[PDB]
Amino acid sequence: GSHMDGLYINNNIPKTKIVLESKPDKNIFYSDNYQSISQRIYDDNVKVLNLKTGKNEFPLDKDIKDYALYFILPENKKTENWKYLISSDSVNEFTIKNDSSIEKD
Amino acid sequence: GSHMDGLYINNNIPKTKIVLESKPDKNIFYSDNYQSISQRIYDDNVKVLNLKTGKNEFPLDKDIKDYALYFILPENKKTENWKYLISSDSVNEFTIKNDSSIEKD
Ligand SMILES: [Br-]
Ligand SMILES: [Br-]
Ligand SMILES: [Br-]
Ligand SMILES: [Br-]
Ligand SMILES: [Br-]
Ligand SMILES: [Br-]
Ligand SMILES: [Br-]
Ligand SMILES: [Br-]
Ligand SMILES: [Br-]
Ligand SMILES: [Br-]
Repeated sequence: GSHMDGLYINNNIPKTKIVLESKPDKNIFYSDNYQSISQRIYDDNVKVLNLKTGKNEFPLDKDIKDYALYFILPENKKTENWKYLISSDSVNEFTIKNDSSIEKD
Repeated sequence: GSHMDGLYINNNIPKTKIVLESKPDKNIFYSDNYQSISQRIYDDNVKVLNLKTGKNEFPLDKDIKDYALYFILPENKKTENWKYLISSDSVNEFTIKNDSSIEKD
């Protein structure tokens, strides 16, 4: 693809959300679950975003190198590969398939 | 003012957020606190939004009559008049003053 640095997500599953956290603490990231993240939602470096089905793009800040991206599938359901550390200096492309599995491309 | 139906918020306090919930249960609204709301953030009818300082507008859905609007001041601080039931069929105008008090106009 010809996308430039950024966050791009193709989504098949209605009602999915993402949580995006700038400057994550990596130790918290590795332990995090849906509940622990929810307790940070008021923090200035955290956003909760709806995904549309289809194509989505979300803005990253080039002055922030590192982000944590958490995929929140609906109905409190889990998939294996649901959390990622990503860079504003890379092209980050994801797909959520019909079976709720998540691929980073 | 000449605004049309909608949600309009003037904000003096950096890092304030709002939670907007379509079709609220009014009994939950009256008991809610910052923590109880955080536990609903993945629900399809809930959004957490950053406020900028200055003027803000957020979209309501005319097909949804009722919303709950919660103001989340930073540093886990409380102000008295922080939660509102609002209609998509009204002009809803709010100001967050420098002293963190909130006025509906
Ligand atoms: Br959203
Ligand atoms: Br769509
Ligand atoms: Br798609
Ligand atoms: Br799993
Ligand atoms: Br997966
Ligand atoms: Br936001
Ligand atoms: Br501003
Ligand atoms: Br203002
Ligand atoms: Br109070
Ligand atoms: Br107040």
